[PDB]
Amino acid sequence: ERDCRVSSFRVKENFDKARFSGTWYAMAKKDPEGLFLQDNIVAEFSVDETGQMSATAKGRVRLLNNWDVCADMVGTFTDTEDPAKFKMKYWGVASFLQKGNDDHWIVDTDYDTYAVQYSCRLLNLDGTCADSYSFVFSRDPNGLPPEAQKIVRQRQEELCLARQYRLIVHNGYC
Ligand SMILES: CCCCCCCCCCCCCCCC(=O)O
Ligand SMILES: [Cl-]
Ligand SMILES: [Cl-]
Repeated sequence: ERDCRVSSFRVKENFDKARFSGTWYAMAKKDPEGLFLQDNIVAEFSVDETGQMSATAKGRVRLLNNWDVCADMVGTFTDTEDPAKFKMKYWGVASFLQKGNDDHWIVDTDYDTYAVQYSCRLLNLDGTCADSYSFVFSRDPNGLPPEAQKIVRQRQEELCLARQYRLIVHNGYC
């Protein structure tokens, strides 16, 4: 009976790009089809004077045949009418790395502790998402405090994803 229509999902009110800048460690991920970033995922968010948000990311990716590489990715965000919803153009510093353009929603954050991100790449005909991914980010690479963990779990459930996350390990591979 819970609403899993993407159009129903709440996102961060009055999202503040400047407060969001800096280092975010991925603690958990819900994978999309043909997943790219595997683990050791660390993102760096910036804003320029124009107010344009951008980011970089490091992480182990596993090209099939069991070949691991540390991908180095770049993203630039185009604003929409909702301050928490963006279009993210992304590519790798190496051109053979995956490129594309995904929706990028900041579903919730408190800026200094946790963030929950969401992207629906493709809708179902009933408004639910056919192909989604989601990152949970922490400022501390050792994980979230209990109060933040509990908030995040609630958001995960609201996105209809709470059963579908896996933990992201950080072991200095990159
Ligand atoms: C959304 C993650 C951090 C945002 C920074 C964007 C920098 C480019 C990272 C590309 C993410 C594309 C891969 C996401 C889906 C996946 O990993 O399977
Ligand atoms: Cl709990
Ligand atoms: Cl669960």
